[PDB]
Amino acid sequence: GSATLGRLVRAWPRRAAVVNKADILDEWADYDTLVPDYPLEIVPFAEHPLFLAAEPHQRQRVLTGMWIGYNERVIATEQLIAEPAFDLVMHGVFPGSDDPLIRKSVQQAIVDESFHTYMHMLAIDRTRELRKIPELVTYRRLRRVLADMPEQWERDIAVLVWGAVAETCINALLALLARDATIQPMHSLITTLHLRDETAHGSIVVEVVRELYARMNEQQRRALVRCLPIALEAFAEQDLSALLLELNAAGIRGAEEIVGDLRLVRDFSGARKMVEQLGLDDAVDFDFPERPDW
Amino acid sequence: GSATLGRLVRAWPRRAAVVNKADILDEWADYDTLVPDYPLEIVPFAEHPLFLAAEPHQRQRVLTGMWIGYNERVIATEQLIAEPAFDLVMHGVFPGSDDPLIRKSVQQAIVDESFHTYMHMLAIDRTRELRKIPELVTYRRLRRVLADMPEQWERDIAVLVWGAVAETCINALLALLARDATIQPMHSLITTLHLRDETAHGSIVVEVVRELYARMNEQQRRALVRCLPIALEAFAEQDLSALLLELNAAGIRGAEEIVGDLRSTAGGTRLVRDFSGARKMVEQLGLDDAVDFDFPERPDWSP
Repeated sequence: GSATLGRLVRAWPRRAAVVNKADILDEWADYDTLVPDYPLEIVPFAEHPLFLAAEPHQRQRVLTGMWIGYNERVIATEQLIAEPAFDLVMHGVFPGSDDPLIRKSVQQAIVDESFHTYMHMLAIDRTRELRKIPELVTYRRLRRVLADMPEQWERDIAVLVWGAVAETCINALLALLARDATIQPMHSLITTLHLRDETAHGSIVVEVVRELYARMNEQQRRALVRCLPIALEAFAEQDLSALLLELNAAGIRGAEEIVGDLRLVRDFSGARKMVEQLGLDDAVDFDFPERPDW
Repeated sequence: GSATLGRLVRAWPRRAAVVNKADILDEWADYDTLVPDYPLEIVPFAEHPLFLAAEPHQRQRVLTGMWIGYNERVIATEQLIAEPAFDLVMHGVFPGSDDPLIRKSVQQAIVDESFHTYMHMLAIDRTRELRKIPELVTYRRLRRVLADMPEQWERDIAVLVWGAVAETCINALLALLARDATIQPMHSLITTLHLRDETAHGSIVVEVVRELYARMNEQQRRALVRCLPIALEAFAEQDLSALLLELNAAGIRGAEEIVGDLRSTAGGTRLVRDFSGARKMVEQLGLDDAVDFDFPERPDWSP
């Protein structure tokens, strides 16, 4: 059995956010309204003259809004992309998925994603309380690939690939929020805890997908190589529709102009590994972006 | 919001099996092969002449297969029935289900179910390795009901009710294996942890279903009322097809004759699910008299 999987399975009790910070709720103890919810320098339009010309409380509303919006996207991703890929691995629908080490490592990740959703949901609800307060462009794609596949087995591949990519391509905001010493300490803790788990999830996915693919027959093998670039591009795309809603919700005049001038890349390093591990360096038409410093 | 739910949600970090025994894998460290996987005391047909006429290793094969089959059904019930009901609540498909407290309680329970599936899966795999080793009837009944409902809103109700019955009506094997000192210590530990979690889940389901039912439109209310007896009877039904297969695997002659009513141990201990919690749920809904179901007597072993 995979020695990486083995190591990650034995290490899970010491590493996992769920085991070690289940009492995340408590972190809103000695609360300070005086710290912002989101870092200014990570906001795409932070420097726009129509933004900077908004009133202090308007800007602060936008930052709060985007902290919230980020948690909503995280939850959507786990529930709609990531978990379902893990679930399919656990339903035993792919050859080679009965292996006990795959079952252990993947089900631990399922526990992790459930707790991630809890952490982020708590963060939304606590923020909305203390601050007195749109479909993902990755899920919409997915729903449209599936709608044109008449056989279950092919939908299985698409779900699997979409989840694998989601789990190996780290959101810049996750790593940026984790290390930010200027925002609410519980915002950077939640994101740090999530990043710690997500690191192991990337290694896990690379192993599992390597094993399933080796054991996929041909309709499943060629299905997968087709799907990957469609999935990777979907996580590469940029829709600023969410930015527009946050701007309008804060009543920022010229919201459309700001977004218009706009017209944070994921760390595709894990998906690159996964491609090399599957031996597909030359077979997938995608231009892997330069690795970030985070 | 509900005081009871407030306290369950604050208790979850102290109480949850996932936080108490994440290192459950390590529990197989000084495994003793001589110690049985399942308690003979608890086997409905333990004293059948044909079960006694078998050889001792054949009876041990049956005991191990019964432990495995138990874990397999737990996993199926969680994956196919309990989680999908919790998942619907978290998707906001019911009026009033966007309550932060409801959301907190149900997402905590979802973390729990995911860990329960982990432990039971671990038990199967470790057992199958160390011993060198069909459709749930309740899910079959569910599928039939759903296949004949035209509208999503009504299938949502049905999924919700079936999930609530599963989570309020404690499996007898869960409670009896939990307290059993004669079997592998990891087996009684896993079921003790799951039992601790499940007791809280029953209380949570009662609060949540009451808050949801209160907010449902009239046809949703009517749908839930129709569904309850269907679910209660599905779960009051034990299937013997699995047992039958174990006996045959062990090579025991006259399997069909051996497996009788599975509703009692030979000593008289009740093996039907503890319907206590679903009775409380029906009361909280004000439905004691609108639901046509004869609840069995509460068993001594009830949580």
